[PDB]
Amino acid sequence: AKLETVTLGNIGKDGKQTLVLNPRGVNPTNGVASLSQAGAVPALEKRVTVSVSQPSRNRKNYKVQVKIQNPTACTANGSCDPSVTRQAYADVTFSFTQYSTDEERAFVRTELAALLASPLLIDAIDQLNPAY
Amino acid sequence: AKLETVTLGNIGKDGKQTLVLNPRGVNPTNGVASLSQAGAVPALEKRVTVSVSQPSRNRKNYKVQVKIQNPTACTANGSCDPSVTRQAYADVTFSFTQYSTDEERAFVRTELAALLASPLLIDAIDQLNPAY
Amino acid sequence: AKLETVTLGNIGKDGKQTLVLNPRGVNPTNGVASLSQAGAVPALEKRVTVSVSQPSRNRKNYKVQVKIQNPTACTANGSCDPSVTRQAYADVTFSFTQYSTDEERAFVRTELAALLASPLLIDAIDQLNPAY
Amino acid sequence: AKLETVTLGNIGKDGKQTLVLNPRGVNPTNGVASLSQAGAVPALEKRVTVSVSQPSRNRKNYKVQVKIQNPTACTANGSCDPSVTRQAYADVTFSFTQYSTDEERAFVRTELAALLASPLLIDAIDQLNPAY
Amino acid sequence: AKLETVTLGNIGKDGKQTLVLNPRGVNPTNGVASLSQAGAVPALEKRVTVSVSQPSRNRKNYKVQVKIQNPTACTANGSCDPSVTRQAYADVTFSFTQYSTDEERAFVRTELAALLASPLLIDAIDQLNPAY
Amino acid sequence: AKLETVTLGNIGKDGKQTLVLNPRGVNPTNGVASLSQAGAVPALEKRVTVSVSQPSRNRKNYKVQVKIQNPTACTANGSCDPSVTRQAYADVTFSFTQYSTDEERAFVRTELAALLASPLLIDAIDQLNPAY
Repeated sequence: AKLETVTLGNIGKDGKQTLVLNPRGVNPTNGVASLSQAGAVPALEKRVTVSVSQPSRNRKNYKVQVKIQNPTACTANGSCDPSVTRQAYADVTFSFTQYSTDEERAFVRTELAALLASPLLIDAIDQLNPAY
Repeated sequence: AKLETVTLGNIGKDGKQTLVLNPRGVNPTNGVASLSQAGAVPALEKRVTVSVSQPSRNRKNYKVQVKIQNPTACTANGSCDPSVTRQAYADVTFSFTQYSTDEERAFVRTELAALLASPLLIDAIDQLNPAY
Repeated sequence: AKLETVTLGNIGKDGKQTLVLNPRGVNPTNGVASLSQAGAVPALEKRVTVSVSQPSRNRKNYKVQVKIQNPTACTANGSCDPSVTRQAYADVTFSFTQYSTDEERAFVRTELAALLASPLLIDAIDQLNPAY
Repeated sequence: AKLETVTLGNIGKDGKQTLVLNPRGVNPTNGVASLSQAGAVPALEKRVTVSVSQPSRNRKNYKVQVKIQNPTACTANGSCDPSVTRQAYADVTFSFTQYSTDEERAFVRTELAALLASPLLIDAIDQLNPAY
Repeated sequence: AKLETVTLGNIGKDGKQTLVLNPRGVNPTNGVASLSQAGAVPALEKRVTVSVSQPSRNRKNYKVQVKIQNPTACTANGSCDPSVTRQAYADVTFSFTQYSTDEERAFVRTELAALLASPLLIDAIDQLNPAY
Repeated sequence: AKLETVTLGNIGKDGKQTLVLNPRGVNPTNGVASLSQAGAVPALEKRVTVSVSQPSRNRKNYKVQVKIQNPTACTANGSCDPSVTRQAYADVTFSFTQYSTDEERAFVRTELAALLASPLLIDAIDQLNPAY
């Protein structure tokens, strides 16, 4: 769709946070859309990127992929410009066949959304302990 | 957490569907837990897999990855039994720092859950048209 | 112009058919806008694509090209996912001079549309017999 | 069909122009039909060429291709015999499957004729601005 | 933002002119978008080009540049086809630091926008006499 | 014209700011006039520079160029005197032919002035979004 200003609500550990994301355009060389967290500094802000690809010479399957990049900063030692100390990464990859149905696509989409909130993935992500 | 029988609700194109995935145990060689929707034939059934890796000697980053595999079948292309005709793939990969905070991790978790429901990603996944 | 939903009417062998083509966005890498007849499966759908390129360092000629791709399917023996058996292709290529006049361009444009309806081109395309 | 004298009406940017094209024979070496703008001079005249080909050693499909070439002249540069300053080019190529149906063929034919009159292709050809 | 058709009003020496500029696409090699006022002959028409940067490995500091190229031609010399004799050129280059805030950025913009209308720059651009 | 004290109004992101730039003389070696916004510390202050050409024997094409340099500083790191951390750069270059007309020159001038306020440049400069 249009690269609008998206606002994700009910986010965070508590679920009472929000995150505002203004559009950042596409990259006409990479063919990848990007948008960034509504923050002052481009270096400090989190970003997410979405891309869809037509089939080609490698494989003739459709593939869409989103990336997330959330850095964090410190102020006490540089006391002037906060610098990034560590980052947090996220990357998905969807791949459907040329004969994939519309419903097949949405099912895998909400399955991931619901799978991101299941008790199993809570300790898999936040406490980082596997299924046992 | 514990490998119980997870049931995802509010799933599908409509958003009023459900998918049940009973546990199938862990694979202590691959280090991947796996669980699948209970189906007759092993090839036909839906499946998802979760895995976490501690920082080894090669790379000192934490990495957790979940995969989704939804096949589709037909009862009339092979005029006796059902054959798998097409596939649908999904897999995410998160990677946080050794000094990463607990809340940072959950933020990337709910951000992806909400990002999978934003109007923009609907057309990226369901209609497969980039942001324009 | 703007990437609108284009609808060609009074189309077909009889000339009393219609074809609806919704926009599907642009591809900033290929430099091609594309739009397709709205269908469930991407492989089944009809498609048309328009592209213009300005004269660069390679060649100092203007060139605009539209492609047409109409597949056909079968609902039998598979009766689950219809498969595309054969296709029908169309591709034009216009190239005018950098100093070409506005009127020159439209004349070649309406000439092609009118030439597509001349008695001669009907039997060249529909009856597949050369001029003899 | 027969190589008759075709006359395209309702032509040009204005839309109330006409163009008369007498038959010009075929090219018995290239196997391509040709016909030319009704006028005194062979160099000055606009021309179009139509060709249909049976399947052979390269590919076992069918291909029909028409070209349009409209040059333009000036009298003052040589004040005696007008010389061509620039040209205007048009080239289509249709290719249907060996198993193609009659109705499919005309459908791709009228689609291009109607596509040549849709607002979108007007600004792509006359103002040379892509779909946006 | 998105490449729409922008129309500048209150323009020119008089201040009672207007200029309409349709989009002309991107250059995936140069990474620069371009758009031009719709004119009869492509050579005579005005055009302007916009380009920004994105986070890569070479330089993380941003640079944005817009170019203006307004040519003019003469017709009465050969009564064949008017030729472009001279142009008028303009290019800006903004470059902000990686840690630059949005509010800082707009200030440099409106400073330049207002500076283009200040009495001092009036005589530097229109009358071509220096500040002394 | 003469280097007076220029004051730009209706400036900034909001459009409700103003910027005063007092003259700071000419550069008799570089042949470039310069003037700057009167600020406390000379490094922190904004500045702009204007330069043209004059009739000499080397090349007979005129060139006028304006540059903008708006830096920004941070004070809290050395707890003594703020240092400049980042700048914002802008430079245009106009170049008209020896036979250029007065009216042609203003056209390129107001086109650039209006083009910096067009929706296309809105995301190109402030949001650093390409035309796509």
